Amino acid sequence: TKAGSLTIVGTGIESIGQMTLQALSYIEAAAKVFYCVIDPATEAFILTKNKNCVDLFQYYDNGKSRLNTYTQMSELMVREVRKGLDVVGVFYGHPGVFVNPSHRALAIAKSEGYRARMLPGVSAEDCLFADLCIDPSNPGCLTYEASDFLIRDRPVSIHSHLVLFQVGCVGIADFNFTGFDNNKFGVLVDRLEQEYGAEHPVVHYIAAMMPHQDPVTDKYTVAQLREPEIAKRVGGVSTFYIPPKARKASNLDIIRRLELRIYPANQWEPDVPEVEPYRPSDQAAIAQLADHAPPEQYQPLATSKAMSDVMTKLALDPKALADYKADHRAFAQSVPDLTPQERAALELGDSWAIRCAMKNMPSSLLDFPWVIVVGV
Amino acid sequence: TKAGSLTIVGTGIESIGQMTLQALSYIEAAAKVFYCVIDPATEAFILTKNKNCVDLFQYYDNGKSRLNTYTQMSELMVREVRKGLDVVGVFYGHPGVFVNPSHRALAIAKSEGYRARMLPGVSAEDCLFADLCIDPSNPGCLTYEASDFLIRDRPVSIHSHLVLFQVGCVGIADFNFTGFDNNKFGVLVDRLEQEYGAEHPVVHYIAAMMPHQDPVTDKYTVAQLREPEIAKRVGGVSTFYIPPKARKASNLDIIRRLELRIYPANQWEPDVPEVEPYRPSDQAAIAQLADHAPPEQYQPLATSKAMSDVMTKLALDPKALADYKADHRAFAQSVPDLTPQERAALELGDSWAIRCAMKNMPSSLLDFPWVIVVGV
Ligand SMILES: Nc1ncnc2c1ncn2[C@@H]1O[C@H](C[C@@H](N)CC[C@H](N)C(=O)O)[C@@H](O)[C@H]1O
Ligand SMILES: Nc1ncnc2c1ncn2[C@@H]1O[C@H](C[C@@H](N)CC[C@H](N)C(=O)O)[C@@H](O)[C@H]1O
Repeated sequence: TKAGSLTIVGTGIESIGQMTLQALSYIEAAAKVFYCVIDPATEAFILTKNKNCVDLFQYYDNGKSRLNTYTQMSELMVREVRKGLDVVGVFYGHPGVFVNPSHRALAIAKSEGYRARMLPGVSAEDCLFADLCIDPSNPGCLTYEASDFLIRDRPVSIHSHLVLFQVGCVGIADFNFTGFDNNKFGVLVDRLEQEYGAEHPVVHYIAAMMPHQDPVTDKYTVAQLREPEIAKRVGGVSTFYIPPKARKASNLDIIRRLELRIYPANQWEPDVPEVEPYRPSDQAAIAQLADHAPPEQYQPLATSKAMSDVMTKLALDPKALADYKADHRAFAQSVPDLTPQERAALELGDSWAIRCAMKNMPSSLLDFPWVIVVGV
Repeated sequence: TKAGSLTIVGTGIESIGQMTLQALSYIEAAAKVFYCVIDPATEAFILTKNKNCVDLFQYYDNGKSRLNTYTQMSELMVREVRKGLDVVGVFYGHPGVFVNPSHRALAIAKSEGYRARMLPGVSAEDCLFADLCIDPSNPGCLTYEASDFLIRDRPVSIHSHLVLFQVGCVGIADFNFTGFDNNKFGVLVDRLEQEYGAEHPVVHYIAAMMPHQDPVTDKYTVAQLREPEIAKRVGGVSTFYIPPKARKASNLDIIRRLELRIYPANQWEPDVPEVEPYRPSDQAAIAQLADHAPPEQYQPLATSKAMSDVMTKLALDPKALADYKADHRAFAQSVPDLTPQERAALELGDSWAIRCAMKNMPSSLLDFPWVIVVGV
């Protein structure tokens, strides 16, 4: 192994709260931290968690090519891992969703034979689903960088979700601290008008970045986007959501090969029918709650404090994880108050072992996770 | 206002660590918690954080329609909010990404005039980007439910990312505790063979669910998926990633209207060229680091412990947030050790105010966030 490592983590979109527990812990454990966040509470929070932090935001500048900024961000990180330190990069939202420097820095680090990992985080698209009450599954989701969408004239699906990032800097390769002059926005408004028509809805989406703020979820027509006062509101943290125009009919060849509207309807879709919550199926399913008992093959949790504790520290304590990863058996034996089954399950590391150790597994089942929460 | 509320939060995919700080805090604050998670460490962790929890997983059953399960899950939650309690639903990953019961339960609750919110979380798609080292921006991302993809014969873009959820239960509307017999998987393998050809790569992706485990990132050909031993490995937590076959050429009409390969290349793309990290642009940008000083319009953090504290509790303490949301001024005045500017910025709640209170704003700038981290 070569000394030094790079881990890139996210903070989520909304200030502090949308940081994951493993992001925070890796930040605490890092030798050097490099961060690029928008809001200052998040920044100040980060600075309390590690002493050796560097704000990457200072490598932006007026008129300066973002590509140069990204090279610089990524070089600054890889330099400290060549020195043998464990360095953590931090980017708002999800650190790999519309982010050049993370992918760049990890790819460089792995080519030189350093351990490199990205930990996922809550993206602005994630926030979009939550705030606009839509699900990517229904009826599919297409996601593009607004400029890339235009330059490679990427195809659109009228019967699916369309999400467009960086609508506030169409064609702009550089930066400005007072914001962009998004003067080529009308080119995008032309493209959407072509594909969706002038009265198709467009949702201007900006997720709250502070806990007390409401998101922006404003609905305009495509034509409205050309109005100067409306386009003015589109900025650097603007995302567009373009709902489907219609529902696509089901294929009859396929339904037969497989031998075969869910509430609620997508409210942003223009001509949605009202969908009923309590149809007969729903009525019947609900009546069954009265006498409902857990199926035979259901596995109730049956664990101990010692076991839940050790499984928590493995997830929250990167040091504990490193010891366990180095030797399952030695680690297992040294953790106190474990039953022989708990201690055995840690020794294997097996998902099955750990489920059997932590759950009251029924005989039927004994002789593999299955939790599907969407149906089409 | 009507008493009672519903908040749906996520736990992320990897056990405990991928839960966000605001998810955890709402779980702690809730009157009643209903959860649907895969792994038992996450479950046990949740049970330590609130006393009144109900496992929703017991409303699945062999042969039982998932739609009935989802109606039941959602009804159980809305029932407790009709009783006037503040109830939190918990679903693994992102609670609104391929999840019927969350959207269903919130839509019912809002139609009856109860406060209803979804908080986003780390999806399996989020984990995919991180583990497979890809970025949705480059070169766009299409995401479908595998059965929906077939039934509505949804169009594919050969020049973009394709992500397919629920590849392990093609056409299966029901549940089984010992896993699905995914016997109509060959229908999907036919569709992919049609659109991509028999030697196009397909990545079988399963994110580690436990901190010590490695993800599955196995690359098969489309033809290989028909081999019984290979299709056997596809399960309930399987996702497919289908890379682009080629790069789409740039539109010349559009580049002119806008008056106009980034390292690293997508390693899963079949015929990728090798991309250079240190081209001249990169060389030059890096040399500028030696004499680099923060631009004039850069705003260094300049805050106080009292201010960072209060901004942290607003994000981590839903009670503190509720008081602040009820009256900015009263709340601001009652928090100790705030400077007049800090205390004034809280009073307004304004993003600008709070940035000015927490950062040393340069004169130039004084007279609006802009943090774009991808370039095309
Ligand atoms: N608060 C927000 N609301 C909506 N979209 C946002 C927000 N912040 C960032 N974005 C989107 O993300 C783009 C900036 C990206 N370079 C970074 C995205 C970030 N990594 C994420 O996880 O979402 C912006 O142009 C927006 O399209
Ligand atoms: N560990 C995992 N690795 C890869 N994909 C997964 C994993 N767990 C769940 N999934 C995907 O999610 C589907 C189940 C969905 N109903 C729930 C998705 C979940 N809400 C999320 O945020 O990803 C599975 O069929 C997979 O396609």
